Amino acid sequence: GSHMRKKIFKPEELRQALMPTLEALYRQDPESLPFRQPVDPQLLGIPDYFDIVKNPMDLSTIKRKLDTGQYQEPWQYVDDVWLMFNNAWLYNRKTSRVYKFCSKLAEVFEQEIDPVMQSLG
Amino acid sequence: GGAKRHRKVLRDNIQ
Repeated sequence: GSHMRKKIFKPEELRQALMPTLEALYRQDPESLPFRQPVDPQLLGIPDYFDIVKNPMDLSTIKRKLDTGQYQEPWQYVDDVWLMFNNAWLYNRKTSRVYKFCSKLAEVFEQEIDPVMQSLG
Repeated sequence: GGAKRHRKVLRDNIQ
């Protein structure tokens, strides 16, 4: 509930590491925007949402729970941000546009979450 | 092509 098993700091500590990561993705705006905001299945027009990903998630909820402090363990934010590029991954059938957008997000992030997952977990 | 429409940034459009 509170402290998983590893270190687990203040939701702000994490953010210190986490957010910067998200922020690298935030630079990848054309790749992050599709998530910086909720993955509107209406704006998208994909009723198949929640019927594939099961865990929608989006840099909106992400950059939020992070910022707001709805965390305690960094791997949680990771499992979410990754769960995000994931929706773009197993949802867009891979051969799509987000495919490129999520690819990077997970890339930079996997490159951002290193200084994080290391100083966070 | 592409543009912002329909799905995410999808919007194939061919016909």
